[PDB]
Amino acid sequence: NVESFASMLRHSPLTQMGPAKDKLVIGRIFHIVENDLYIDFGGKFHCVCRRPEVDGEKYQKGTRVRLRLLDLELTSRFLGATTDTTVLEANAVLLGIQES
Amino acid sequence: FRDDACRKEIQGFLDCAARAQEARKMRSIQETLGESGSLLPNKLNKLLQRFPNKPYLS
Repeated sequence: NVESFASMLRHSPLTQMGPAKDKLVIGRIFHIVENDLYIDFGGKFHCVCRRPEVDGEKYQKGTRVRLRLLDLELTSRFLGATTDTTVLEANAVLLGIQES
Repeated sequence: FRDDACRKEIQGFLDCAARAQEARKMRSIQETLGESGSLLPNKLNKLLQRFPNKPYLS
């Protein structure tokens, strides 16, 4: 009675979430380079959001934030290409700190 | 062509030349070093060579 892979994919949060467009998710900051913040949110790629001016100090490694996802992977195909160009990152908007 | 009756006019042409000369020096150096608006080809071609267009299969 071992769970199959088709049951995991049906009941997984991502699958049920549906289109990421304008979805509120919770991220975790795992790497900071100057103001830019590298954030994981349970997806394949991270998002690189910039430190808010109002309360920059609170954004350290581990801080959990709120995001409004737009894309899970920024891709586009341009004139002459045979495959899509991916920047290996997601697009999202930072909406502050998850105030648990 | 007497420079004793047209003194005021000459200063306008003189002071202007001084200000114009400084702008030329400021503009040439600042534009390349300063980053405003669009990027320069030399820095923009380093970005297009990291994501080259592939009109072939591999």
